[PDB]
Amino acid sequence: MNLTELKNTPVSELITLGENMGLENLARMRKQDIIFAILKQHAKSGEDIFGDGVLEILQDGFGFLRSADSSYLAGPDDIYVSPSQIRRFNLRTGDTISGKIRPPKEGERYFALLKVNEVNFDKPENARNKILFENLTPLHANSRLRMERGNGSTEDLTARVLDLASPIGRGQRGLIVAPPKAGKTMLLQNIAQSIAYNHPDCVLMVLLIDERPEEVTEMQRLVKGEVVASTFDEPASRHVQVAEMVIEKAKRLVEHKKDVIILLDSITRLARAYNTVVPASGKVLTGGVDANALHRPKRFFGAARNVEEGGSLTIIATALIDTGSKMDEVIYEEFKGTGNMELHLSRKIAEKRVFPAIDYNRSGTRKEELLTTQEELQKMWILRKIIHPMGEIDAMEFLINKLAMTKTNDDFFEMMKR
Amino acid sequence: MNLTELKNTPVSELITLGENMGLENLARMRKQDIIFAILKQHAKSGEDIFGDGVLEILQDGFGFLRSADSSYLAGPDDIYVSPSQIRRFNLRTGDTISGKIRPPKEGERYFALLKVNEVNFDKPENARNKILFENLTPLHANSRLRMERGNGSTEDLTARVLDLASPIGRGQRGLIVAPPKAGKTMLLQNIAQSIAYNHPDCVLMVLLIDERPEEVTEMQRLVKGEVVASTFDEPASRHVQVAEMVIEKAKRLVEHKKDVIILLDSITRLARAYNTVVPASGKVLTGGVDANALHRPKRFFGAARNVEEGGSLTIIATALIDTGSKMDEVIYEEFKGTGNMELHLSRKIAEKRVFPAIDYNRSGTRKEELLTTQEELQKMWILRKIIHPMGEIDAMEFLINKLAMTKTNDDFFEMMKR
Amino acid sequence: DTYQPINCDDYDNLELACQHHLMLTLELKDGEKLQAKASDLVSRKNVEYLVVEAAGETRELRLDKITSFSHPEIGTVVVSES
Amino acid sequence: DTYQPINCDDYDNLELACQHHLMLTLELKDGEKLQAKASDLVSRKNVEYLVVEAAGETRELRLDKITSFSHPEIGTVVVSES
Repeated sequence: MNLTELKNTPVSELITLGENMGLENLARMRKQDIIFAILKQHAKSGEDIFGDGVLEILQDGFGFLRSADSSYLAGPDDIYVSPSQIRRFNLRTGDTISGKIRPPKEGERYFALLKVNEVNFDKPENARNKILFENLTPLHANSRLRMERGNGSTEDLTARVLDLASPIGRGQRGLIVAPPKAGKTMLLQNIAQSIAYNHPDCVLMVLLIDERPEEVTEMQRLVKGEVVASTFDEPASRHVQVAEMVIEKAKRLVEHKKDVIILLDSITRLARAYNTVVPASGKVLTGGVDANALHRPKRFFGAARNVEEGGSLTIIATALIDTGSKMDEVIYEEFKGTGNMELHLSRKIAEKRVFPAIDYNRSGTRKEELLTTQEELQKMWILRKIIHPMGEIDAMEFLINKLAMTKTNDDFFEMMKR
Repeated sequence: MNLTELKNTPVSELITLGENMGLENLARMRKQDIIFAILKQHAKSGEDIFGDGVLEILQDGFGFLRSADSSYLAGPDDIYVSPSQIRRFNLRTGDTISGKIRPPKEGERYFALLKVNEVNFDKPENARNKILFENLTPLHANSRLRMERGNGSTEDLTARVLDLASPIGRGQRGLIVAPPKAGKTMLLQNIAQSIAYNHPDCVLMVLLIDERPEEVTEMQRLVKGEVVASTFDEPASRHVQVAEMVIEKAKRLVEHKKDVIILLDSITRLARAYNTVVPASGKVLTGGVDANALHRPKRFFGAARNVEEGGSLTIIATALIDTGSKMDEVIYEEFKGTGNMELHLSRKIAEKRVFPAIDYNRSGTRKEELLTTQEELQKMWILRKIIHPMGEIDAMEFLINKLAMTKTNDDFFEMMKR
Repeated sequence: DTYQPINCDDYDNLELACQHHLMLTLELKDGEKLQAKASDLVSRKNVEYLVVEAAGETRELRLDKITSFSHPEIGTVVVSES
Repeated sequence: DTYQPINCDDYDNLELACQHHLMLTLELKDGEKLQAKASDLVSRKNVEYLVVEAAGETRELRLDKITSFSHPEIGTVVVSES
């Protein structure tokens, strides 16, 4: 039986499946324990078992394959990879290994890999000849990711407004600055819908850190890609682990000339988590933020690039401001001028119940001429001149009213001309 | 009659009870001696005796069926349960077990379980195949808990204000921000009474941490539901062990499709208690609070969820702010955005003897659409559209009189229009 | 018929005797005294089962089919009939 | 002629043998039995290779050509056909 489909099976069905095999008292233990118990019984029959996951190499030398279903959480169902296999096939952390599995033997508490037949969705002998991510050449974004869907729906207004303000291209390093109640979550969900609809080829990953347990559930329901999250009740080390697994997995896919998009929520919480784990260096900034603590999030955020060869890595990370914490202000200060794209949400517009609460004047992108055509860019400049005198609340109300009556951005530009 | 009946029997009644049953001696002042003699006499005569309690599994391997009336405090009367019975019926910490009780043998310092009859108010056969709490999928609170008594009394005024300011739904993870002098205790009493009045079906539970014994006595008289508390004189380990007992029992009931409501006072003290018991990991945040210490309270707070299958857990906790200690405030900011519902209390409003001293401008829930109806949503939308432009202290004065002249919030909404 | 759970006292003693790996005398309806050995209790579908490996036939018998049992090492224990 | 990689369990045992430098009993597909001391595992042109020496034989042979091996302290291991 395939392991990946076993984890996707609901726990209630596993109990029915487990009791059919004859296992007992499996209804009072966690789902990961149930999966491990079921596999051992099926392994006794001698049948082959197939598993897959994302490799994580511990400091000792051995590695574990962890599934994205449980957000790469350590558990009994994880597959042990011997240090010899990590050298037999040149494997780095984040590689997706698929192959046969064998039951644990005496002294072994985990399942073990048996025969690798797929690495990074490719043959094992072809995945050892891929140039490392660090050796690739960064470039400015030049391929446009169009959020507009064109269906004329009300939810499509957020995508259309986003295109006018801050165009997003492959390899962009975006940064969404949001006050606490500006509807940040709805903005991210709308972006994910556009990505999954307009660009089905791009690999979409959503990373949530210090998120409420109920918020994690809704994301997995309405996001067509892959959602990995760590709830706020987990240790700060767990927040670091999930972030490391996501970025390393994204890098491996880019080495195979794939477009990977990561929607991070939020860079502030991720930086705060690194502040706890990283040992003190003696230079403490205001708010208790260690100087070396911010180095790791910069590595995560700085990986967003447009590779000169095939493939790209897009990272759109939200930031939290005026939350009442001095630590948040310091973190946002260090990330102020590091992103190619900045999108500002305004609390004042959110108070008037006008969505999206986007501050048009303070939001834009660098080198936007590369993303868009000459004719479209010229029209965009005309719109900015009109918006510039108006205030933040006035501009958004004016913008949506002139945008609702048109079903496409191109039609809106033609109407605005006359 | 049971061990619970004998324990809570009045002193005059038990003396009369012993005389008519033919007790050898009635001059034993300690109630522990007389109950032991009666139980032994019943046991040796062949009469069956039953008892009930809440299970607590110790790290040694065995457990003790603690009693909720004594706030789960250890005592010689706690029923002992062998580890064999725990593994036989797959018992977990927090399960309530009622059944036949065996008198102690030679060398047994506590009564030992004889036969289990009911587990979690259910037969043991059907209570050992319930899906674990961790496997349940969280959801947003959709069905709400109306707290409006609808009687017109001045006590209903506080409940009506809370209903408008922040609706409460089963599965909500609420927070109550309160300065030291803001009438926190009276607000908590009103909510507990309102829940019992409006929703007797939902299981009510109140937990008080680091509270004076006088407050504990009045809470038990007022609140109809079970009240468990720990006095300030007790050590910090008592606070830790009483909180885990409450949450563990709540989880077991939720697995039986039972809505459980927990009122916490206060989360700051509970977080403080965990700080002084957990070992230091070498990384200490500002204010002398260990970073790893806050992991345990977040586990307690993060358990509040609405279960898709059935049942829910609603935790409403009070966070103390500006108590003069910087430890309290740094703990509070760690719970800043971890709750669906928040409620602020203003010190200056309490100064003018205006109650409840809630801050309407800084109170509400994250998703009121699920809890409230469409017509109510607009009425609340209009009402907050009026309060927000003006101040907050005069807002409470505006609120109290307007609700006073009317009978029900529905009547209040229509009279505001036109 | 309907199955009934045994008390805690005999259940602990029965497991302890099996855990101690000592043969215990068992009697049936015919009254025969046999120093049989019980390995462990297997519970399937909330029904307890017992197997005796002393004779090698390892028959799976219910826990309600034993009248009484005793141990020469410790005091005799009588299973409650109701 | 296409190389078929061996199972991960077999590779680990051989590498453990190579690190320990033990006198394994190697027999090939044709059945040629010989006792040599394992030295190291190498790969050339995406083909795994094993170098084993017996009285300075230092011969080189493919992994898939090996059918089974055994040691007094390590149980006999039979490689999978695929």
